[PDB]
Amino acid sequence: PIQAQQLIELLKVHYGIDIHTAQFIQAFAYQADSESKSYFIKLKYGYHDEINLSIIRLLHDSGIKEIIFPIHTLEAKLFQQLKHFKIIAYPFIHAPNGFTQNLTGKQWKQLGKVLRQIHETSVPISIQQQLRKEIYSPKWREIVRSFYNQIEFDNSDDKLTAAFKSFFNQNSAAIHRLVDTSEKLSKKIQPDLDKYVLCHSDIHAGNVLVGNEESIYIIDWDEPMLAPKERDLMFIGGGVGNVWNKPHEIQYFYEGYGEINVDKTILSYYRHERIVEDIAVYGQDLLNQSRLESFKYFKEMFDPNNVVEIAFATEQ
Ligand SMILES: Nc1ncnc2c1ncn2[C@@H]1O[C@H](COP(=O)(O)O)[C@@H](O)[C@H]1O
Ligand code: NI
Repeated sequence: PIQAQQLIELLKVHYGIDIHTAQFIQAFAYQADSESKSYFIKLKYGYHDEINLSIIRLLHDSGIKEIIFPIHTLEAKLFQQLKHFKIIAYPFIHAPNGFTQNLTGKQWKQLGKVLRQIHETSVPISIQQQLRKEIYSPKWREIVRSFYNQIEFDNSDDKLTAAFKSFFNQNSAAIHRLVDTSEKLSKKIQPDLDKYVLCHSDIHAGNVLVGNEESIYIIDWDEPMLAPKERDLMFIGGGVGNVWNKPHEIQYFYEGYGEINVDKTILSYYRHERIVEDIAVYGQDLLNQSRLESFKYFKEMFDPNNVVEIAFATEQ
């Protein structure tokens, strides 16, 4: 939570960079410009998810360009824990995401090609033991069920808490189905750890910086995992963010992927499941500044042509 001069010194110290500016972008981040090059920094409190930087190494090694690589510290490292802590510099990519920038059909093909490399990238048996495995935890559903009961009129509510409690009832049917379906389809999947692949676990329009020309980047590798490829492929046609829902695009994607057979059941299951999770996530939050957003997003999940519909509409 520091300010320019503070940060400006750390970079000059640990990275050797001579930046004159270090704005802040409302774990924190800033756009620290140099005399010639712009950077994107990440200050993260407490040492966490080191189980991320691995994959970036493994991927950069795999020679996948669509992965923004960190900048080296004088110590020749990718970060600057500085006594347990953590700093991460990245060059600055002036580019909007799929929530702003639409992918040209061509670019879609390229997203197909990189998701495939990633899905075909072998994982060091060692690194494989730190990544999480898809076990179909009935956790999430239990968190949403604990909500059926949690809706009662308690004056000690709030203008915002009421609304959610309301809207949730105003859509109880849909939800139970999402839960009950995410429950039934799990009961049709026979875990096959022999097919699990290195999946980016949340690859929606929000995590693809759609640059110019014909260069794109895939980001946020905080929670990569080993699972049925459909874990990622489900986002193609997903509708997350009220985008990536045009069927004519699902084609451009798989043309850069390859037609490797797709288990429509893991695809359906994962589609209801991610919702249940958000409902359980945005949910448990609305029961302090994100509560305003966690409800705006929560409600969009039910708007025309968004994840909830696409989940119930068998368009696979
Ligand atoms: N290297 C970068 N350059 C510019 N913006 C970035 C960079 N990495 C991440 N971002 C921004 O941060 C948002 C969330 O990404 P993440 O910080 O990886 O969760 C993206 O929507 C981008 O707007
Ligand atoms: Ni490189």
